[PDB]
Amino acid sequence: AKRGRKKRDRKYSKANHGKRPN
Amino acid sequence: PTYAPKAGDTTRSWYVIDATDVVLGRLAVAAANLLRGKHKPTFAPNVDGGDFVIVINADKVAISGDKLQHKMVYRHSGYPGGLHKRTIGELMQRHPDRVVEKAILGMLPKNRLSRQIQRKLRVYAGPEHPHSAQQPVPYELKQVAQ
Amino acid sequence: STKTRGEVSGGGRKPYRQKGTGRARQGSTRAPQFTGGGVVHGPKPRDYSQRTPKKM
Amino acid sequence: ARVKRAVNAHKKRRSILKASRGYRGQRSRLYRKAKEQQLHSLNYAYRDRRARKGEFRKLWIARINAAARLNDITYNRLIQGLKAAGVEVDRKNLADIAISDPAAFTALVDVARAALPEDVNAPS
Amino acid sequence: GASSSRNGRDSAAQRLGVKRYGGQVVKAGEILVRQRGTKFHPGVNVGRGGDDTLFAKTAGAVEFGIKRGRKTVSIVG
Amino acid sequence: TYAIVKTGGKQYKVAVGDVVKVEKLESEQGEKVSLPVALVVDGATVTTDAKALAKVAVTGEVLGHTKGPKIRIHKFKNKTGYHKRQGHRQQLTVLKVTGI
Amino acid sequence: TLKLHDLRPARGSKTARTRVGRGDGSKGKTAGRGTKGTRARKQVPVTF
Amino acid sequence: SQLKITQVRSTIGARWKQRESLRTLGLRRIRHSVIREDNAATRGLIAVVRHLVEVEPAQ
RNA sequence: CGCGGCACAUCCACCUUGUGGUGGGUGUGGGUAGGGGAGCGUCCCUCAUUCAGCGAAGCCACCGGGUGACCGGUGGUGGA
RNA sequence: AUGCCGUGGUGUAAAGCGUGGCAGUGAGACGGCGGGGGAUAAGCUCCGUACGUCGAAAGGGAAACAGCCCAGAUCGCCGGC
RNA sequence: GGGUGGUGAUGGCGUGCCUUUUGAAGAAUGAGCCUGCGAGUCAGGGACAUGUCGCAAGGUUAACCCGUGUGGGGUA
Ligand SMILES: [Mg+2]
Ligand SMILES: [Mg+2]
Ligand SMILES: [Mg+2]
Ligand SMILES: [Mg+2]
Ligand SMILES: [Mg+2]
Ligand SMILES: [Mg+2]
Ligand SMILES: [Mg+2]
Ligand SMILES: [Mg+2]
Ligand SMILES: [Mg+2]
Ligand SMILES: [Mg+2]
Ligand SMILES: [Mg+2]
Ligand SMILES: [Mg+2]
Ligand SMILES: [Mg+2]
Ligand SMILES: [Mg+2]
Ligand SMILES: [Mg+2]
Ligand SMILES: [Mg+2]
Ligand SMILES: [Mg+2]
Ligand SMILES: [Mg+2]
Ligand SMILES: [Mg+2]
Ligand SMILES: [Mg+2]
Ligand SMILES: [Mg+2]
Ligand SMILES: [Mg+2]
Ligand SMILES: [Mg+2]
Ligand SMILES: [Mg+2]
Ligand SMILES: [Mg+2]
Ligand SMILES: [Mg+2]
Ligand SMILES: [Mg+2]
Ligand SMILES: [Mg+2]
Ligand SMILES: [Mg+2]
Ligand SMILES: [Mg+2]
Ligand SMILES: [Mg+2]
Ligand SMILES: [Mg+2]
Ligand SMILES: [Mg+2]
Ligand SMILES: [Mg+2]
Ligand SMILES: [Mg+2]
Ligand SMILES: [Mg+2]
Ligand SMILES: [Mg+2]
Ligand SMILES: [Mg+2]
Repeated sequence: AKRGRKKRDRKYSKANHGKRPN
Repeated sequence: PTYAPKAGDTTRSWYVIDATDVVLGRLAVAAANLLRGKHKPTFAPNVDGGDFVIVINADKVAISGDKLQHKMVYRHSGYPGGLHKRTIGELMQRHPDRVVEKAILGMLPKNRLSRQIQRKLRVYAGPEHPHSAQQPVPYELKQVAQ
Repeated sequence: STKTRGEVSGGGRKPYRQKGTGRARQGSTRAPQFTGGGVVHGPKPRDYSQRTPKKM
Repeated sequence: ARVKRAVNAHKKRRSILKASRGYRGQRSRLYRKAKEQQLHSLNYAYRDRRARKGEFRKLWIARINAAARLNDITYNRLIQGLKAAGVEVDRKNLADIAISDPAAFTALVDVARAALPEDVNAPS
Repeated sequence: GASSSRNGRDSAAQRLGVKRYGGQVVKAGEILVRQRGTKFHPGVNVGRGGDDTLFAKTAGAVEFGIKRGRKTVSIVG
Repeated sequence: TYAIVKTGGKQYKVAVGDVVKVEKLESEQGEKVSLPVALVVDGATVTTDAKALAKVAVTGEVLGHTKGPKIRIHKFKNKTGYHKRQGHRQQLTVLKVTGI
Repeated sequence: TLKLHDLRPARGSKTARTRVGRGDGSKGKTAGRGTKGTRARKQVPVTF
Repeated sequence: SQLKITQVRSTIGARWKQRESLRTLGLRRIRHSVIREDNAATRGLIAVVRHLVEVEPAQ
């Protein structure tokens, strides 16, 4: 589940503004 | 046509950096910049500008005790389970110059030119360096006020 | 005049079985992609006379 | 009217292979492989003609900043200083005179320092 | 699995509701509110309809109002 | 002595007798152009002031209209069948500067 | 005088024929059919 | 009195009403500026596209 | 944004004021399926014209040219 | 609250509408917001949304990274913001 | 010193082509290479719509006949 959680958490970057595909 | 340095336009000097109380990261940035030649207006990323840098008193670089205990240097031999762990603290006892040089090398660009760049770096644990045949000018770390 | 794939000599059998040979399926040795095969949309005998009106 | 294709067909092949001279492997020998690499080459050239405008200005700023901190000013504040002083010399020539005429560059630093506000850090 | 499709059917949506709003100019015969029952009541110059459709007897402007609790649609000529 | 002369939305450092390639001017071969300066350096003096260098102009002589290198564009997108072929030759002017 | 080579069709009388399936710069590979279904290879009868 | 509206953010990703309101002010691209009278219609337009423009009471 | 080149649409003013040209504005010019428009190259025929054993075609090299398909020049090879 | 219908002003070239010729499409994806199904699981599934992007969108940012953020590439520039 | 032409130390950027897909550099398909060949064509007084030309309240012939022809007749 680590890969999923890390991919999901990388929306929380300033450049992404809390939003990211999938 | 923007100036591009020729072969032979590069004049190289020699600096000595005293590492006696310098934070290791500050020292490494200064050494990398000075040894690349970012400080000279003739700089070109495809050219070996930059001067020779001798770091002395590498044994007493400023590394906080928490880093000396916890910051680990990792080396994989390529064999299974061949990850070897050392600690900054014990590389300070065995090869402190290796600690300083590893910091510099990490700051350097990861490319072929940096392989020649790092050839102009000497790091010494003690207060003495053998390169007195030149006249290596001391270089202190300064910050330009803004 | 040219000769379409149906008017070209031979070409009746399927040259080999559809599956298993490792080759492209072909259907006929006289298919247009074959050398010596039929011509696709080739010239056929035509009459080019037009019906221009008399007073024209 | 049956038309042989070769006379017309070979024209674009000659052009593609001539443009592909110097390529290594099949990319300079084979028209099909040279054509793919020509699409990449012209895409790359188009990309890099507008990328070099940032590349050269990156290099100009690097050199300008190096010269500025030989004259004890950051590029940060030297650009303010020239703006405020009204100096509209672009970084092409700023870097090029930082190399060719360092004394003139020092003069420009002096005027930039003068034009800088006394407290560069307080609100305006 | 359970064949719990015991409830998967529905009727067509009948497109009910107000068709001409207040202050809107309409011609005679033009339906103003198609609805079930008398959700709105026929006012002056408005006919009701066999299925409670509230058409316009005369041309003019639609207006909505209240007539003793009952809400009504009328046309002012 | 040299000056930083502005022309064609760009600017170049030139010294008297320099041949410079610039954007196309509406001036035939042989006639003069006067061009504004962004900076003049006369050795140790710069003077770097907008009012001061509004009144100095770099004088140039049009040696001819030349034509830049042939740029060959073939815009290509991957799996679409898109192809756009263009060429382009920028029109330039050569000036011998005799002014400052 | 008016010769055989002074003779010329009226403007707009002779329009060019669209040659389909002749490269990407024109009506290219699928020749305007765009499709993968019936229309890609056949005609649909008007009565269907 | 007389407002001065400059478009500072793209219409890329903007809703219908924002794009059409920018069109109605006559704004075309980034750092386009238009001058329009300060009436209720203009301030409604500016309110719709407030985040895409900056305005000043410029004569 | 600046400077220069191109294109499309549309508008305004001169020229046989619509076959339309010229100048200047204004806007526009990412693009798959797809629509519309305009062209390049090959071959054959006709008409006119012009090259060709003092060397055509084809091919090769080099130098040039056009917004693209592509084109031209020169030389070599060659032989209609 | 929005949204919707009408209406009067204002603004806005490439709005709209009718009628013909020629289409393609009718496998969508993710993200935001509102919901169903699911276990208020799924990079799940099914709807809504003059919502967006991708599709069919290059460039910049997000290490890399269709669908997120910025921004829509006519060409050229060794100019600037 | 300058410019051609060849090469290219070194720095940056940079995920083949096609098909087909929501999405492929894809570890989905096809292609070893080159040369040659290989896919919206033709017929019909067909049908619809258009561009253009002739004649115009008319227009036009079909078979056929006569002509070395592409021309002239030919009203069904
Ligand atoms: Mg047979
Ligand atoms: Mg068969
Ligand atoms: Mg045969
Ligand atoms: Mg006859
Ligand atoms: Mg090479
Ligand atoms: Mg830029
Ligand atoms: Mg119901
Ligand atoms: Mg009844
Ligand atoms: Mg695609
Ligand atoms: Mg293809
Ligand atoms: Mg289809
Ligand atoms: Mg399909
Ligand atoms: Mg297909
Ligand atoms: Mg386009
Ligand atoms: Mg654009
Ligand atoms: Mg298309
Ligand atoms: Mg002879
Ligand atoms: Mg000879
Ligand atoms: Mg021939
Ligand atoms: Mg040639
Ligand atoms: Mg020749
Ligand atoms: Mg020859
Ligand atoms: Mg279906
Ligand atoms: Mg479906
Ligand atoms: Mg859906
Ligand atoms: Mg939801
Ligand atoms: Mg899904
Ligand atoms: Mg959604
Ligand atoms: Mg993108
Ligand atoms: Mg990007
Ligand atoms: Mg990146
Ligand atoms: Mg800036
Ligand atoms: Mg698709
Ligand atoms: Mg799939
Ligand atoms: Mg593959
Ligand atoms: Mg592979
Ligand atoms: Mg498959
Ligand atoms: Mg294979």
